[PDB]
Amino acid sequence: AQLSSTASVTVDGKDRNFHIVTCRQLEWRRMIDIGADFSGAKVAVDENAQPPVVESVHIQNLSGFSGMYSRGGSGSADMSMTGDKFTISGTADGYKTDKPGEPATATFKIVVTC
Amino acid sequence: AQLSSTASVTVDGKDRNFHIVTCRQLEWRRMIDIGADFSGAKVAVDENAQPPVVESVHIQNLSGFSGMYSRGGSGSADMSMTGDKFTISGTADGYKTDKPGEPATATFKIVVTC
Ligand code: NA
Repeated sequence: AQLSSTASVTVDGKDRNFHIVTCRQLEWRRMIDIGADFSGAKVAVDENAQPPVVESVHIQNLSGFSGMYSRGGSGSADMSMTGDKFTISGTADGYKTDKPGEPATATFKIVVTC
Repeated sequence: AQLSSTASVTVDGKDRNFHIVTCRQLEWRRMIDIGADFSGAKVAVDENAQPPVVESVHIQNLSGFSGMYSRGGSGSADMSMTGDKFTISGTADGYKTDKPGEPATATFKIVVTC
């Protein structure tokens, strides 16, 4: 997540590294897409808020977890910048791939450089 | 959604009826929680958009399916309002709980009144 267009995503202590990262500016949000639709993470950031605010986090089939966070809903997501590097950390409700019929709330940390 | 605080959720043709519905608003965003965390659906709508758009849907252990939709990418959703009644249609990616580990897409219809 130090090299450009790379990311690491940790979910309940399990990591995935990505070389596939695309950031877009869909006003007024910065959209960070890590991985693929099938397996990856999508983060929407409001960069014009001070401090910047995470509007949503969708983790899909990543480290055995899928989860969904929306600002105003259950869970949380906080962000910080280290130079170009975003860190987005929080909790998200969803389900573990092993047990899709049971609820899971996982702690996540996304480190990503566009 | 015939009467207030009710919902019907159909996933790949299999319907569940709910009398447990909670709705919340954070500025532009309307959040609709149907059922329970163990078996239910959570919807985030952006009402600032004209017309309103579905931001995300998290279906949990409902009609034998758990899965996610978020705006962007291959999976999509559409919605309309008729008076107090929301109708939301789309696809979600997740798992049929009969077959854990086998990625599955499902067509959903949510009709809900807060
Ligand atoms: Na999508």
